[PDB]
Amino acid sequence: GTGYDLSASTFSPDGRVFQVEYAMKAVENSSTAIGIRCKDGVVFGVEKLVLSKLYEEGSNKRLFNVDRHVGMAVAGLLADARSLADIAREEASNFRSNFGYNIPLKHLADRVAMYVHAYTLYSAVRPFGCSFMLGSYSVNDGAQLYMIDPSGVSYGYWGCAIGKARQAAKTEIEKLQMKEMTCRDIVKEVAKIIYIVHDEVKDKAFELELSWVGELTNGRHEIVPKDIREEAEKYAKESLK
Amino acid sequence: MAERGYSFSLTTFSPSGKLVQIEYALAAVAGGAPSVGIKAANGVVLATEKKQKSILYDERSVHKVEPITKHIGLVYSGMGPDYRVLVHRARKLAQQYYLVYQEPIPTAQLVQRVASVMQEYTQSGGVRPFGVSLLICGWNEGRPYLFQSDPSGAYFAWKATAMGKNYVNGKTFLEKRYNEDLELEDAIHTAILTLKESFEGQMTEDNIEVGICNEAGFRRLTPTEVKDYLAA
Amino acid sequence: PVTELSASGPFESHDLLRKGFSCVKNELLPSHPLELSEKNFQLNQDKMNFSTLRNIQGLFAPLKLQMEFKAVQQVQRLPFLSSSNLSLDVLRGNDETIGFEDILNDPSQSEVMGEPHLMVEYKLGLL
Amino acid sequence: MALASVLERPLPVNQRGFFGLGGRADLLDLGPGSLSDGLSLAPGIEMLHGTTTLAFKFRHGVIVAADSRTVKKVIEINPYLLGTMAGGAADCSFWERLLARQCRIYELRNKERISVAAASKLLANMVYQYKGMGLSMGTMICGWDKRGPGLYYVDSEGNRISGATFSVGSGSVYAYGVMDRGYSYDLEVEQAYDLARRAIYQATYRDAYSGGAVNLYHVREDGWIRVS
Amino acid sequence: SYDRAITVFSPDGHLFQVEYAQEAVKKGSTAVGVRGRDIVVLGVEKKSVAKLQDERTVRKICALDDNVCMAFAGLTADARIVINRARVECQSHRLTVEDPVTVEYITRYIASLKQRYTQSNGRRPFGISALIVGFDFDGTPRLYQTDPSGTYHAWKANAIGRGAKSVREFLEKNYTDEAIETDDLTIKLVIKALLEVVQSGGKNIELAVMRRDQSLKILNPEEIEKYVAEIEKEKE
Amino acid sequence: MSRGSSAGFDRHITIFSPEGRLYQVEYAFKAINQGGLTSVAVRGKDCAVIVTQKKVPDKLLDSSTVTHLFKITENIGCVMTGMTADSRSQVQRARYEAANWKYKYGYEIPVDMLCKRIADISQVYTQNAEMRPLGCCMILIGIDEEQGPQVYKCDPAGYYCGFKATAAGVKQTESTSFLEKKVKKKFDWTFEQTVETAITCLSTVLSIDFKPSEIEVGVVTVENPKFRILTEAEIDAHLVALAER
Amino acid sequence: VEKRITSPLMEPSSIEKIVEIDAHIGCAMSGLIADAKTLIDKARVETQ
Amino acid sequence: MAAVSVYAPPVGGFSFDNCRRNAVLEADFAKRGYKLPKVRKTGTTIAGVVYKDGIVLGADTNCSKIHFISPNIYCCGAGTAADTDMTTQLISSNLELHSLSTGRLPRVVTANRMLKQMLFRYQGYIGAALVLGGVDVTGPHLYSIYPHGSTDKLPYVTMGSGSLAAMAVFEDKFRPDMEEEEAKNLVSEAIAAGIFNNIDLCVISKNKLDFLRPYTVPNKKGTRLTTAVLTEKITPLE
Amino acid sequence: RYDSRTTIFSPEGRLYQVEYAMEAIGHAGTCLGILANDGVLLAAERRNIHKLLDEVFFSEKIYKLNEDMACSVAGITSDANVLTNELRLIAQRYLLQYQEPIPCEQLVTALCDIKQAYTQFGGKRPFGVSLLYIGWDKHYGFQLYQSDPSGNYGGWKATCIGNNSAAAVSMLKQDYKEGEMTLKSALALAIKVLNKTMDVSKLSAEKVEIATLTRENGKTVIRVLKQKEVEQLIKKHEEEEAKAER
Amino acid sequence: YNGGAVMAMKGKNCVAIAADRRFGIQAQMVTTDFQKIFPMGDRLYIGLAGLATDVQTVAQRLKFRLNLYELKEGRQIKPYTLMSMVANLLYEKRFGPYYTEPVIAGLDPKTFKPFICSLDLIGCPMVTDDFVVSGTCAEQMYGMCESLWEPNMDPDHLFETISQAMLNAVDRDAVSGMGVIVHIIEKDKITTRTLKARMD
Repeated sequence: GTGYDLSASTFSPDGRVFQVEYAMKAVENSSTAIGIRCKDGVVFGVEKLVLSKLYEEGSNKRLFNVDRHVGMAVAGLLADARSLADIAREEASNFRSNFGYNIPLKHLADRVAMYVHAYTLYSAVRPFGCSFMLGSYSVNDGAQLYMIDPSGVSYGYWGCAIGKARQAAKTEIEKLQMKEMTCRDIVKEVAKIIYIVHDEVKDKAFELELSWVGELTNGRHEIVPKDIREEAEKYAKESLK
Repeated sequence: MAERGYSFSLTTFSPSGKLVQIEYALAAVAGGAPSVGIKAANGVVLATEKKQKSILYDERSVHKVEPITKHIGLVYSGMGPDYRVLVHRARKLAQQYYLVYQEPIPTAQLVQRVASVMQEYTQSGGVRPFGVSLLICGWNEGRPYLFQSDPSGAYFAWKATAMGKNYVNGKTFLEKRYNEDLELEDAIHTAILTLKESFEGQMTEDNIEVGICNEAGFRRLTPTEVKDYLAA
Repeated sequence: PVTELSASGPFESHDLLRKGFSCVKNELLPSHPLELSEKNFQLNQDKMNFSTLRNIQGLFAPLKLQMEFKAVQQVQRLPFLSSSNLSLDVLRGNDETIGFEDILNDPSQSEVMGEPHLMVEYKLGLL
Repeated sequence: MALASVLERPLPVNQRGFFGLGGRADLLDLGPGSLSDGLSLAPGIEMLHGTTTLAFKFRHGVIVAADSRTVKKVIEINPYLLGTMAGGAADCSFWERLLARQCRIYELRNKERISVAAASKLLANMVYQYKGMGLSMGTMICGWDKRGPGLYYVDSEGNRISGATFSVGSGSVYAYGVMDRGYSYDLEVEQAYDLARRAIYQATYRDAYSGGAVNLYHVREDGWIRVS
Repeated sequence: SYDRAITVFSPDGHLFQVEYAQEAVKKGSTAVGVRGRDIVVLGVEKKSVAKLQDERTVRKICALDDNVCMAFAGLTADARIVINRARVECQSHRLTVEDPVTVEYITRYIASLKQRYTQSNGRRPFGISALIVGFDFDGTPRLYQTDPSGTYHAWKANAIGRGAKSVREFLEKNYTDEAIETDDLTIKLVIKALLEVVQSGGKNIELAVMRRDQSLKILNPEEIEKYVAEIEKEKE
Repeated sequence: MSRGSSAGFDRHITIFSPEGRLYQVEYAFKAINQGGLTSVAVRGKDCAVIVTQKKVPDKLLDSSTVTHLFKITENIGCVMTGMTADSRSQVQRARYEAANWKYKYGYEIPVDMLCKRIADISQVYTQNAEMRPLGCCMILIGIDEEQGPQVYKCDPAGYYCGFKATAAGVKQTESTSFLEKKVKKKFDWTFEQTVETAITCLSTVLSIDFKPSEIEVGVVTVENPKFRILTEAEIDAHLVALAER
Repeated sequence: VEKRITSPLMEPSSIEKIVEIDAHIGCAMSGLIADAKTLIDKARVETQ
Repeated sequence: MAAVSVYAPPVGGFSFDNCRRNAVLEADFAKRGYKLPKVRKTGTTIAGVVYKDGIVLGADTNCSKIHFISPNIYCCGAGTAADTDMTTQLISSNLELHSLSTGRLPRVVTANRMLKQMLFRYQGYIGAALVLGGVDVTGPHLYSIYPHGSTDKLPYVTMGSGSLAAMAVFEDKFRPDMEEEEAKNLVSEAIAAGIFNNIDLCVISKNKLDFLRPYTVPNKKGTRLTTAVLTEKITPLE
Repeated sequence: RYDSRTTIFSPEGRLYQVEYAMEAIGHAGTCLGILANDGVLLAAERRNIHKLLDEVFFSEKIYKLNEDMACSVAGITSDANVLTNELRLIAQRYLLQYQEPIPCEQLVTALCDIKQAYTQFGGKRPFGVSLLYIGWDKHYGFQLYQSDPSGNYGGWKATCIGNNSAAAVSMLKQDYKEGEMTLKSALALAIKVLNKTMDVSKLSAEKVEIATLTRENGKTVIRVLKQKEVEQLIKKHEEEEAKAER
Repeated sequence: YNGGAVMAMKGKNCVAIAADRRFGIQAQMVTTDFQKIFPMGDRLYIGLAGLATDVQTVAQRLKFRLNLYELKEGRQIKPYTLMSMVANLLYEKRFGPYYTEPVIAGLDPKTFKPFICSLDLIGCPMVTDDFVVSGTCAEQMYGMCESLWEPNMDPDHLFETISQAMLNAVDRDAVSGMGVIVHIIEKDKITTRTLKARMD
């Protein structure tokens, strides 16, 4: 779509806005994040790539805490992902301030997705080149997993993968009967899937970034504790061979 | 057809002084559905062809012949949304005139104010002209009025005119059959005939729209009245 | 007693012939209770609408409304000539209401208008 | 973010902290000790006050004289321009410091010194802007320019009077009297009269608070001097 | 790296749009200004006069205040805008400081206005250059010149417009202290400089003098023809 | 992207072509087909029905979040066709405008007035150089007070019109021909007949025998004016009743 | 600084490339004069 | 002409000059007994009831206090005369725009909202106390809007100077679902009890009003209804 | 260097968009103005001369601005409508502030400042209108001005704008006698010129509108000649041309 | 300060508008003797009683608006339309009014039917068909006008009646230096008479 693709306000002769399509390819530029929704929570896992041995462990995190109950796993440009994390945090805090309770995850996903869309509309700003997943747990709502992409389209998922290897990871997630698993077995399987789709030669020396929100954290988003992450990584390694 | 970019900017004259983006907006009017206005001796007629020509249209919904006040009415040929936005503006301008002067706005005053809005849209840049040319029919001071305002914002007072598709042939037809002493009924007959000139097949009361303006005020003919006029 | 004399730095310069007759002594307490309520009415109505949109729908809603308002207000007429605000009214919803700003003290016949270049380059923030 | 920035409101919704018809609004009003210091353009009921002053023009200059001493009664605007105090001390000091700032900027731009008419007019404008707001000034601008010796009385009420003899204060009525003068007095004879006039104020008082000598002055062509 | 934008440097370091505005100046009618001892003179050529024209309406010498005057070369509409802004500024300065504008003050203001329009490539520079003569409040005659970029200098004699170079060469060779002794010699020197580019002289010449403590006086064609006749007599 | 207008007769929204055509608006109309879904709305004697395809091409995707039928007001529902994010944003705008109407005028917005407001906004988008049309179509349904069922169709050009039956999407022309043929014969379909008509149009122009999970149906009725989205059991009942006949 | 007087008819005191910002600071200029004088006036006003 | 003192373009609306000048001037004149001009008031009894299929609005008379807002909505006003006039004219033109776009004859709640929000906007400084009443597809509706922006939807309402006597008569003799004659006589009787120490009557009936035909603009008409000398000078013209 | 914007100088100092704006008038109808000793006149060619065009406002081209001034536009008609509205506004603003009618050149100068503002700020098309003003004021008497899209005015004793303005100006310059013009001789010269420059058709008192300005008993009288008088002028010209032939 | 008194009456195809004049007065303070009646047309007049400064401001702004209307519409204004313009201006103050209270008295330039009117300081018009009064002496002006006005008068009876009403209204036994100026508008001419009470 050359000639019709320098602005997010231009339609191709077949009704395609191509800057938005190039922004989604921008998401395909980065390493993979997967999110699996289970019987009692949501588990996130990011194939985080070690840029240098000089970076303090935990830097360049891609698993944010958007609210007490919501966790966000991102892909694409990391600056865009951090700006959208700030927006989602603002939305959750504003809702709580106005209405006095934790924002529903579907409503949060709508607010942030409609922000992303608003950037896909003008010549003055460019579309976000970042895609992300939200995941929550409430006793009165169950587990919930949402993915927003650069075009502003948010759906609800049972298992999602965003990034470079989203297709291979999606093939690997489909083998899981996640509707009848707890967060622990899902953590082990998430580590396995992250290890499977990692390209050991092109990319090099990644580190797992696991996170859950569930009833094992009482509806509170958290990093998977160090020992459970060690067990998951050991399972993932031993399964690879 | 890109004359050195003289073709794509609204605020650039061409070396010959033309503004060839306001005459491309006049090609949107000349590619719209035909309209006719005939100023008889005791009234004006506004007949147009409906684009909503199939059976699946609610015909209590959207109309091409609209009233501005009790005594002023519009038809257009061109781009329908632009017409709607200008119609609501014309209604507001008429009500502001009433609120200030306690008298219904004259047809010429309304035409002037609407034309000033259109002219504004032909001079800035980053904006686009209007793709409609209006026909305004009115009755003031015991005297009919027929005006036409084109996308440039330049209005004309007519005795009879034709817009939209096939309007040069329509005007030639109107010249041979218009006389000043025409009565409103013969004007309705002539307007329906001029529409029938450039029309795509059989003409029903449900694929043309007619609105008249006489002493009693502007009124859109019902499909039964148009059916009766077509039967003669 | 308003305090605020930027007086730390009351170095600002004014054009004496163009300032007219300004009386900061009385520019702290409006002349009428309704003076500012009417001066800033479209401003306050926009702020109320953006606030309800923000609180119900999110950041995107006021941002898109403000972006549309900014866009239409920019393909306009140079400030020494009256504009119609046709698209801005369609966006704000005033295309079918007449207020008292519309019929009283008509802007189209101002009784006073400045120099073209001075009014254009004041809108541009140049003073 | 980029959209709110392209918008350039800034309005308290397109920001952070908005939770109703306003809320915390990026710091519930809390801000910083300024965003800009000075060196750039940017309930206490016990202000201070003044007492007695003369000033006459001349053939050889302009002569200010004040009721002795401590406290300050004559502001030293710059080497070539003087001014007295009456009313609020802060008002006189601040507004003529601003005047000296204007005078120096003028000299830098135009490479010649400001005239006394222009200086007094600038001061009169600055204090006329806040007329009726409680400013209390009674200054008396004197100097020497290309037009000769200059003497102006500039007031916080918008007054700006040119004259060849002025007097402000308590002994003003007795000091304007005793002002039997001539435009061609010798310099010594001029110092004589200003001494005698502040004296004919204090012939009913003596050295003390706002009392002492005469804090005399003298605006020569090449700048003023302090006679005694 | 080119022209076509006001605020773009070329790789050599040139802002060409401002230089093309100065090209616009170099097509206008020649304006000559000579600073005398107690008179300051301005002279503009009346290039291609039409017989059916009210010449009062196409004059290129204007009064800004009672002590300052100005002739221009360039686009006349821009000049009208700049002149009227300068007039308002003269009165406003009098309101601010009570003193008449020095000729440098109003030259500086005019240059600052032109310089404001040389920024912001959404605006267009003023295609005029001005010759601002006058007398300061202490009586010193002045002659300044501004150009479209916002740059002003003080001169003894000057020419702007088409044929400014020939006239400026003539002025350099002919402006001495013995050409300035009287008011008449200053007037005749301006007329002689203008006769270096004006064909059929006298009827294409618009003189206006300003003596100290006096207002601008436009010389009518009769006085100008008398001065030209004196010049031809002095030619012998 | 920064700013400016693209030069070309079909490359900016505010450029006419020599024939006076705004080609970016027509390209938005082609953007309606981006999605590959068709919507049918049918007006009956006392009900209005919107029926749309429900394609969920992902085992992993929670299918209860995929929907194109939206509730604007309590009594107006719409089916959105076109780009998904644009559809959801135009639904958000319609919701806001309807709430404002109720605020200003004290009574709930009609269907024609809601599509008129949305089409006014769309016209503003087509005339200005900073914005672009939305690549979506809105088909609104409601029961008015004294007119009856209403189906209205806004579109990317700012055009709107009321219908007795309408279609949007890929098979808009085939469905329009089908519904024209149906409406010529008889039109006072009770409530079941309107649902059968909408489902038959969709399942004929697509030549697909439907499952209750491949189709969405939202209805209003004169006796129950509130917008309602049928459950899978209700759609399956309609489909089995259509199959037995 | 090098003055580069263009004409003998031009007052040299008006083309000064060294100006005074304050009694203890002076500037030397090279380049575009109209911009230079804006920066010079900023310096002067800032010192005051 | 290009005034030098104008930077921004003027706007429209109420002016609020003369405010401080009038304050000083009214304080000064009142200290000397000079009697500046005053505004006209229209305090008279206005009353209205809802009968079975319509409303009846009534007022005193020599004037006309029953305003027109719509073919189906009418209004009576008490308070400042100019304020009721301008208020009802503005809302009538707004309802004409509304109906002309919608193609439906207006709703009484729309008029009530417009009136109450306009009267709330001007913080009671527009002295229009109204008795609004009309008939829509919903039925007969009677409101009473007050100058500060507060309404009250009622079966019967009275305003003006004899409001207490007329309200007493209504509480005595009002019944739900009266006939047109019964309600007309009751409104006239309440007004008369409010005046004694003619009567206008507006009857908007449901069966005189078609809510299915498209709205068309109505036609309007208008309102508002010895010693010896020594002639020092005369000057005929023309 | 090029001609896409009004805010760009070519490398010889030409503002090409303004020159193109000024090229639009050469298409428009011929407007002619002549100054006499006892009045001023405006002779304008009725360009819109179609059969079905209605009988219109007292003049198509001639507009009244004051009690004392009239104008006559040539160029884009919608820009002209905007500009004449603003002319009338400017004049009433002067009258409101000074309680005296605006002098003619001050009105011309104000409108030309508006036009120049549109030739100076980018993203605004200049006005493709050249106006022709006639008036009377207590300072200079009867005056005739001209204005062009660049906001560039000048006062004339006889000028023409529009189609064939150059031939008309040559003819006026050859035949206008300065000082010895009366309104009848100015009308004869107007008919003669407006005849020889409207050679697309034969002159008739339906393709020309003439408005004269005079002073009668202390009031200005702007009068648009009736159709039965322009015919008499045309007959006088035709008989004169017959006599001057043979 | 005395605001003044302006009156208007209808006759048969003729109107009269009158105001007091203050022949002999050396008063001070705010202006007293001002011009009150302004021709707004060929046969249309407006009288303005009240504060002199606001009378002048209202007259000047009204002439602004009227001149613009007559140029745009190319027709001579009608008396009722002038009433509505005056009301719109007066009301656009409303919160801070002009202390003026007009009367319009004119002849319609189609059938030359008399029109008279009187507004208040915020512009609520009262259109009567017999007489109007406006000023600080409206009570006795009204009494005298009711006692003297007769239907279908002629120019001379109109002049006599309006003069008598003004004189015996501002009377207070103090017609000394009190004048009356009377314009009689008819289809053909306008006759202005300035008159004094015979007592002096």
